[PDB]
Parts: sequence; structure tokens; C-alpha cells
Amino acid sequence: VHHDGFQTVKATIDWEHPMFKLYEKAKRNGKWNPADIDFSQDQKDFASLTSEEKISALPLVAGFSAGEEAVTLDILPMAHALARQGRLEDVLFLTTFMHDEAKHVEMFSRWQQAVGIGQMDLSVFHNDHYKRIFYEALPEAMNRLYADDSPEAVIRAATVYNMIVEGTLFESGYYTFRQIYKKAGLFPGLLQGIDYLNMDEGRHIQFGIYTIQRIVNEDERYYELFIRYMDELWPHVIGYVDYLTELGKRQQQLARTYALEIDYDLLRHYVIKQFNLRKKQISRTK
Amino acid sequence: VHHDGFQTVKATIDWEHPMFKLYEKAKRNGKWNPADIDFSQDQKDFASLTSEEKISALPLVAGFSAGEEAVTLDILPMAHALARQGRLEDVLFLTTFMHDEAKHVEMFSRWQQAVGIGQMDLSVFHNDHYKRIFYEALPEAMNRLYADDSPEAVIRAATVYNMIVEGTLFESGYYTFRQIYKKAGLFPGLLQGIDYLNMDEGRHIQFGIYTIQRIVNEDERYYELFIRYMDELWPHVIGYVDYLTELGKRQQQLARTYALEIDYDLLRHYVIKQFNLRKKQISRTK
Ligand SMILES: [Fe+2]
Ligand SMILES: [Fe+2]
Ligand SMILES: [Fe+2]
Ligand SMILES: [Fe+2]
Ligand SMILES: [Mn+2]
Ligand SMILES: [Mn+2]
Repeated sequence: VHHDGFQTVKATIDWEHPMFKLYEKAKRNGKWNPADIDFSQDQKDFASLTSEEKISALPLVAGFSAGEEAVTLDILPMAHALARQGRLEDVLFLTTFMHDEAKHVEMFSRWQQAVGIGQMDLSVFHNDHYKRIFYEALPEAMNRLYADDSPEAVIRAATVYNMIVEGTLFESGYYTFRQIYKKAGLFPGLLQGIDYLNMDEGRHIQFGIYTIQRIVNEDERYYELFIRYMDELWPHVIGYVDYLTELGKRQQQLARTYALEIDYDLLRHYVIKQFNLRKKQISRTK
Repeated sequence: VHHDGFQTVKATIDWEHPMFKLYEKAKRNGKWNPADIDFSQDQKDFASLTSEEKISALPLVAGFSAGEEAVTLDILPMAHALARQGRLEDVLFLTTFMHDEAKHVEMFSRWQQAVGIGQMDLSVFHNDHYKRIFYEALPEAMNRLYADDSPEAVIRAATVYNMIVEGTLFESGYYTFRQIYKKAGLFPGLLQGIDYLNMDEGRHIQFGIYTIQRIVNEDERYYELFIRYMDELWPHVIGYVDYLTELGKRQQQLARTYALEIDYDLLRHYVIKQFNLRKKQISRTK
């Protein structure tokens, strides 16, 4: 449907808008290029691994590649909904969000190619709970926005996308990967990639917090909605975590070899901790 | 609706895809930031102008600010349609397309703020023909893709967006602005902005050419469709050009003052020339 007018012809960008300020930061700090990462050492490292050390790494890489791909694709409806509501600064910021995700998908896919598992189908490490979140709930909640951009639909989208997928699962997965492979001294290029990624994702969660909070601010009721959508997903979050935990426990060599005490009961608590932490960034009134 | 799987878990990005290669170039050459442009001289220049020299510049700025805003918003459905068709490399490239446009809107809006016309409503320089293209035909053709992503709907979208708006009108408008204000020595910051912009837009047109050509390649019939949608818009293109021409002719001082022979009959022929040129980049068979 038509345009009514244009904000930058009638007025200007709102230079003080919190999302314009996040946009300015995204440009300043968003310069990294996955094509510049030297993966030659990751290649040698992965080859040097035994065939069962090799698979120890792959479940997490399978959850991330798919994860980054899904969120690259599934942010588009948010951008549309907010655009149609006239929230131009939000939209400007979301262009950097989307391009960041594109680079995240790119980065993992380059790592897979370079270490020589590009031809390998990693779908086999997505259990039913992973599919529920990434193959199903994430795209259902975002796509809904094309026909329903009610406060309730926008809170639920930002909750599933930003608070659970990015704010709980990805955050914990970055922590985990660094806890394990940084201590072993493995996969320097990938870890460099993860670090850049982790920095981008700091902005992304700030958009979700801003979005959920500005809706909650209109009406307290929406707070209980937020808490509820969080608790609804939790079973699928921990059920993916158990599945991974249980995979990694039946492969103990890399932990033995590189001699790393993978405290699964410490990772598990980080997930639990991230989740509660996200709840605390939304207040019933603010 | 659900995801079936993920290309970067089953396989990798198609590193040889023409849109992945355009994505890589966009990252390398897409580093400019409008926030870094020094507009202090543009401010002094605009103040130094007489009040009727001042308005000589504004119609074109009004067509561009709105123009950049519209295309920032109206590329989203293309990204969605291609995403839903599984064209991941296209989508990656389109993240850079969208962010480029965000910066284009940003750049003009900064120029308006800096020269002190930010509070001025420039909508008054959008005649009926401009509205037909930008307020109406552009968003109708893009949004259609949400419900109809037939070859025919995708060709028409790329034609209106990339071949007419960007490939004909914007291209000509950049040429014009540089023909006039570069020769006068005015508005150095804006021209710097326009130059960066013109470089980004080289990639954008290559996506539209790629998109139209890959559809035409399936079936010659679509070529006549392409030519026809081009010819349908032309009246609105030249009717905006006459309106501008006719504005600039009833303001002759800046042309007198800065002593520039604004050959309107040379600009007019550039528009005609860009248009035919775009037709020639699509072949009935290739
Ligand atoms: Fe993210
Ligand atoms: Fe289960
Ligand atoms: Fe463009
Ligand atoms: Fe007319
Ligand atoms: Mn990401
Ligand atoms: Mn542009």
C-alpha cells in the first residue's frame, strides 16, 4: 500500500532516537569481514584430530550455522512491521542487524569449508527440541508480524528471537565454545570469528530489550506476557542443552586429550543464568 | 511457515554464485559512513546563497531524500521473496543493498540538517508524476511480492525499483547535480556523499540486471514484459523531468550567478539515454 509522505522530506531523522544511536555504533564497530579470517591453522588443527575428537566439535557448529542462517532470514518480518509503523530509526538500525547476521552465517560456512566438512550434512545434530525452536517457533513468531503487528505479536517475536535464541542460546554457546577450545588452543580463526560475532550480538540484544521494554511501558499486562513466553520456550532450551550434554559425555576423548574438564554442570548453569538475566532486563515499569 | 533445512548445515554457501561475489565486493567497497562527511562548507555555501538561489537546489534534494527513504523501505519484500525461494546468496547480498540505502537516506538527511532546512517541508516539490512513481507504483510493485512471487511479479518489481527509479531517475539525478554544483564549486560535502552513493548504486543495478536476466533466460516472453513495464513508466519519468526543468527555468539566478549554462536539453537527453541504456542490458536471450 502507498506512502503517506517521507520523514526526511517533512523533517529529519530523529538524531536522538536510541535506535539511531545504536545504528551509529553498528557502523563504527561493524567493520569486520569474515573473508579476512585466516583459517589455515583451523584446517591443520581439525585434521590433527582423531576421528572421534573431530565429531566432538561438530554438534555445536551444526547448531550455530543453522542458527545464524535462521536469524538472517527471520529478522526480515520485524524490519517490515516496524517500517510499516513509521519507525524509521529502527529500520536503519535493523539494516545493520541483518547484515551482521549475514556475516555470521558466512563465517561459520567458511570455517566448515576450510576444515573440510563442507560436504558433510550436519543436520543430524539437530534434535527435536532444536527443531522446535529454530525450524518452527522462530519462523512462526516472526512471520506472524506480516499479518499481525499487535504489541503482543511484537513482544513474542522479540522474545523468541532476541531473548531466547540470541540472548540465551547463542550467548551460552559462545561462552561454551570459548571455554573449551580457547583452553585447548584450538581453532584460532573460528574463535576470532566468534569474538567479532559476540560483539555484534551485544547490539542485537539491546534492540530486543528496547523493543520489549517500549511495549511493556504502555501496559504492565505485557510484562506477564513476556515472562510467560520466556517460560514456554525454556523446556526446548534445556532439552537441547541435555541432548548436547549427553552427546559430549559419550565423547570424552577431546576432553581427555586436550585434558579440559568440560564442567557440563557449569555450562548448564550458565544457560540457566543467561535466561534469568534476560528476564531481569525487562522491568514491569520503566 | 517452517524451515525445511539449512544450506550451511547440509552444504555451504555457493561461493561462486554471482550474488555472493557481489556481496564480497559490497563489503570491501561499502565502508563509507555519512557521519564522517564534513558539511561545514555546505552550511556556509547555502547561507551565502540568495533566497531564490537557495530554492534552486531544493527540488532535487526533495526528490532524493524521499527517493532514498522509499527504496530503503521498499527493498524488504524483495529480500523476503528471494529468501523464501531459498536464494541465500541473493539474500546475503541484499543485506548490503539495504544498509547502503539506509546510509543514503542518512546522508541527505544530514545535509538538510546541516544547511538549516531540516525544519522545512520539502514535500511541496513532489508533483503528481513523482508521487505516481515513488508514493504509489514503487511500493505497489514491491509489496506484491509478499503474495505473488511469480517470474512476472519479480521482473516488474526489479524493473520499477532497479531499472527505472535507481537506473534511470537516480542515475540521471546524480549526473545533473554534479554537472551543476561541481562546476559552481558548491556543496563539497554533499557531492562527496553523492560520489559514494553513486558507487554503491553500481552494485544495486547489477542485482536488478542479474535478477531480470535470470528470469528472461527461462522464457523469451518475459523480455517483452520487461520492455513493456519500462515503457509504461516512462511518461511519469519524463513528466517529473519536465516539472523539474520547468521549475529550474523559472529560477535562473544561480545559473546566472554561478554562470553555469544548465543545458536542460542535455540533462533531458541523459534521462532518455539512461532509459534506453537500461533496456540494452537485458537481452531476449542470454
Ligand atoms: Fe543477532
Ligand atoms: Fe525431550
Ligand atoms: Fe540503490
Ligand atoms: Fe503531467
Ligand atoms: Mn548472529
Ligand atoms: Mn540509494
